[PDB]
Amino acid sequence: QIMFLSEPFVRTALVKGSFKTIVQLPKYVDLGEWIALNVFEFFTNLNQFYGVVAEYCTPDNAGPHTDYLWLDANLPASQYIDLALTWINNKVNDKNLFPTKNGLPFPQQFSRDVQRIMVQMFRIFAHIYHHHFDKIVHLSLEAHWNSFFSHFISFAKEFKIIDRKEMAPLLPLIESFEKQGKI
Amino acid sequence: NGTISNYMYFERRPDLLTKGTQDKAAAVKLKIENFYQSSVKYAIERNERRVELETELTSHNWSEERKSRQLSSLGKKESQFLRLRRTRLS
Ligand SMILES: [Zn+2]
Repeated sequence: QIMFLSEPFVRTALVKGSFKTIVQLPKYVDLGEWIALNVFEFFTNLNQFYGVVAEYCTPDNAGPHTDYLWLDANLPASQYIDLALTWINNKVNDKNLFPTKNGLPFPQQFSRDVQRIMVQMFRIFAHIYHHHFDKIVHLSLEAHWNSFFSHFISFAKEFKIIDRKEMAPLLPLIESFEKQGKI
Repeated sequence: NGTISNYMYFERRPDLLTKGTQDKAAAVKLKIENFYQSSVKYAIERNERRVELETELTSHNWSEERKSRQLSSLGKKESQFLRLRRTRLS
């Protein structure tokens, strides 16, 4: 059960530009503060984006051929997303990694966990695009969801937080977006 | 196969969409449009403040090390702005 986002629904509104201005690190701004704000922003909007399609994500876990798994060391699509969303919320509000006081800096773990937080958001991007994207089209949301992914992917390339390999399930879409998905 | 274009038609029906999902979808529309319109607005002002300070500093024939300290002083206050905007309970 895979669905086709390569049809004329490769229409992205809200993307007059290529996202270069709002993704590029602002000059003289601390690099940690820039990543920390955008990751929180991406999680907040992705959690809300998943909220509209959460009603129709019941058992049927991931996309075709590539099936993600939270079960190994020590689930259906609704289960692993709900746990991942809650987990990112705990880490994103964790003052250890995301301090809100002015003097406190980001720890050494910060760079690695940001890499861990981004990939889960991409994996949550996968199930919705692969299995719950045709309700996005019903709700006329393909304009906002396409631009949200292109912004997210442009953010992944710019700071190299996500490996090229990891984008394999949505790689044809990213290639199709080359004009809006950053070069 | 090859670079051939594909077009598809959809029922486009928001019917039988459990009411709340229809209302939730309208909320993300407003939030996303407000987010990206403000996101470009934040970045534009951020660049406008820096460039205006840079042209202002070369106007006084300052040493390059003095300009960088002033420009880095802005970036610190710019970084303070990002931490402040990140602090949220919404
Ligand atoms: Zn599902």
